[PDB]
Amino acid sequence: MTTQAPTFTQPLQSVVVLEGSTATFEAHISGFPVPEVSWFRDGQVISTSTLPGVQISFSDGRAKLTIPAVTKANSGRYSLKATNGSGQATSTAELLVKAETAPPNFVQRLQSMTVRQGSQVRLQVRVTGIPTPVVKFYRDGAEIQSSLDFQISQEGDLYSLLIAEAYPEDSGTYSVNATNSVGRATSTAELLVQ
Repeated sequence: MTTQAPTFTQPLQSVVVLEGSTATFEAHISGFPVPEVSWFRDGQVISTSTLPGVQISFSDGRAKLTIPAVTKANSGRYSLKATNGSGQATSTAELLVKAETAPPNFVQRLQSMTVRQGSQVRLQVRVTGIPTPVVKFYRDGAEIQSSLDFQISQEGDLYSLLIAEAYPEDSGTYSVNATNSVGRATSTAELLVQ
């Protein structure tokens, strides 16, 4: 058939993607012989090293560039160049990444418990959210103060309140408050010591 310079039968479409979501640029390229295809970002070629995790493919005249977990550092101008003996074509689009947010959420909540005097007690919670939540523990509404008796500890999203030796004076309503720019969540439990 006829030799033909590269042409985009379907151009790249600019896209606004949510952080962490998958982003996909796709285009349909025609031409004969089949053109050589190459992707670029701000005037520089894209590859698995330039943009790790990037999946690039070109089959059945369909060129696709997929970024699994999109980051804010990926937005910008992306372009696709197609070339053969008859000429060269380029299609450029912009990637806009929208900041992701989630209110504080208790994956693991506080649980009420009744124990006998002198028992070692641990109250835990696991909290998630974006931005990272600020977590504080309360006993009957007053912020718990760290000591050998009451111990607040954190490891990632897991917060714990350890009462090494629980006595009747420690009974009460225990709660945890978690906040971030998009919301506030609270968890409450009853601790009873005989």
